[PDB]
Amino acid sequence: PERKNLKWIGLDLSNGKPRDNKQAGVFEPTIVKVKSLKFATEAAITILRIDDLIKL
Amino acid sequence: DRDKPAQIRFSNISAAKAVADAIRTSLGPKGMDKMIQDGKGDVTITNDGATILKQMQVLHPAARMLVELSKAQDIEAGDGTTSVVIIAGSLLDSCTKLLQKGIHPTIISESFQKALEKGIEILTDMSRPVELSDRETLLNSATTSLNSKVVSQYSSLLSPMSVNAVMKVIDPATATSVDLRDIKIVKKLGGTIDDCELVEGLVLTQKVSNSGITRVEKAKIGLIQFCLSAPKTDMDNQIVVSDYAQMDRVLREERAYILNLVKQIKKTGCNVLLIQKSILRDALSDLALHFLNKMKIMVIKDIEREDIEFICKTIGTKPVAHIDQFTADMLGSAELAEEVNLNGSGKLLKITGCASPGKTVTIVVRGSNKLVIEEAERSIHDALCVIRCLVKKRALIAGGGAPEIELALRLTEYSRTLSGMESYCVRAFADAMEVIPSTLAENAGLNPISTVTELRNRHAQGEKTAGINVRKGGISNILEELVVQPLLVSVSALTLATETVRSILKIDDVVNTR
Ligand SMILES: Nc1ncnc2c1ncn2[C@@H]1O[C@H](COP(=O)(O)OP(=O)(O)O)[C@@H](O)[C@H]1O
Repeated sequence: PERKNLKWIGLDLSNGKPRDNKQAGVFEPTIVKVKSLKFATEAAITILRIDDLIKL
Repeated sequence: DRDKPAQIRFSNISAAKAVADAIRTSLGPKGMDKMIQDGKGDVTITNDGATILKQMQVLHPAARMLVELSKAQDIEAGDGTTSVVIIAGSLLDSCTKLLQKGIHPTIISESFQKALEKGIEILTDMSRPVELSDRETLLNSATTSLNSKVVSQYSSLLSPMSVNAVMKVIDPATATSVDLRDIKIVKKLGGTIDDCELVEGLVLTQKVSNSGITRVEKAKIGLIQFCLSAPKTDMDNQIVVSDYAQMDRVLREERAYILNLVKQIKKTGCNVLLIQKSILRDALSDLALHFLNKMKIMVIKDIEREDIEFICKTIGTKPVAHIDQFTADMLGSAELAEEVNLNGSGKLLKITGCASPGKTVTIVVRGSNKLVIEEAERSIHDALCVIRCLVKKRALIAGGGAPEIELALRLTEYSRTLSGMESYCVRAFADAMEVIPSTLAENAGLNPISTVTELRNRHAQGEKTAGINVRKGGISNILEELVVQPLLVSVSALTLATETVRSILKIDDVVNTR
């Protein structure tokens, strides 16, 4: 545990080399990702809760 | 002979077992869902047993008998309409191995009746009675039995409606209840659901007219049932229409014909008329409405048969028909009318109904977006249902699987104590009582055999110990969890299951047809 803002390198689009996505990266809204993960989890739970599909 | 009735009984038992096994993974709060596919390709997700039992269709005597038994159980008690099928299936599975050895059905039926009577007497001697002559104990029982049907927020939302509906203290603690005899909960769209209050008399929602002042007190109801439709012609055009002649004739038939009937009807006091639904009338002549606008105008449409039955029962009158009527048996009660909106949209009129022999009071609920109105309706329905079930008797007990194991152990010890060849058949009942706790343990996510053995050991050691928990996921005492159920939901279910088993066992021979 040294820091939380740095040491967060990621992927690059120009070539296959790790680049720090802080000094020149593009930030993304966290609420969008949170809602997407919640919707994916809800869909997975709904699909797993389905048992049979026979006409009962 | 003997082969044909045996094959018929085997086929009936197999069909009943298939019907019982078609749905089984749905008992308890952690049940599985099922997607029923329609004939056109539409799919519907559901988890209730009654809906699946009433939606599917199959032609078979045993299946029809089971459907009728489930319907009778849902009509009588109203709760636990899925355990009776499993009980009947277990009893039939036991009777299969009982008949495979070579026992007459009469001894088996007598043993089943004796075991049912013993179980009923044990359930009545084990349950503890309460009191309900006052309002404090009744409210305590209501708030103790109401906090275990749905989720916490829905319970907190329905608690005001629950305590408003339970305040209807009409019967002075009688044997039976009349909660289904004089109750007409209406539904209204628009506004806030918090504006709810008990209303007597009658509640309507149709606009009377749109003229000057309409604030009178003339019975507030027009007891009329004769035909008001216009006389239809024999064809489209009886002759050739072009200039006058034919125009004046139809003008006089539209203006100077029904007006004479209106004049001869309005000669009697209390000029209050109405009509039923406009399902058979094509178009009403507006000239009659314009001529009726004078000397007070009052008309209310959109009336069903249930509304007529409710009005004729709350006030205490009988409708009349025919035209040749020179009597005076059509008046009502005059008190107050002409109501406005309650700060919002949607027209709705209320009458408190003062000085009336019928003290029928209903609950006018509201809502928004058609999402919290049906939920509140179902909540208050379950509330008054469980209130009637609790007021029908006084005994209560907790669920989870402990009473089933207790009854199984008692039947085992009775078959061990009682002598006779029928005792073996009684032992079959001892093997037809440990299905609900095993199913609950399997649906929870633990070992069912080990849990059943531990419960049996605890019941043999310390008599009344604990049961099966769902929220925590272990074995905890039920006295901490606020969850109970009346004794009728078990006694009536067991009696109905035993009766159905005896009926399906006494029917045999050949099944002739036309
Ligand atoms: N809070 C609870 N704790 C333990 N068991 C419960 C609880 N609520 C319900 N059950 C069990 O669920 C069973 C009924 O489940 P289900 O079939 O879904 O309802 P119903 O019988 O009213 O249709 C009962 O036998 C009861 O033992």
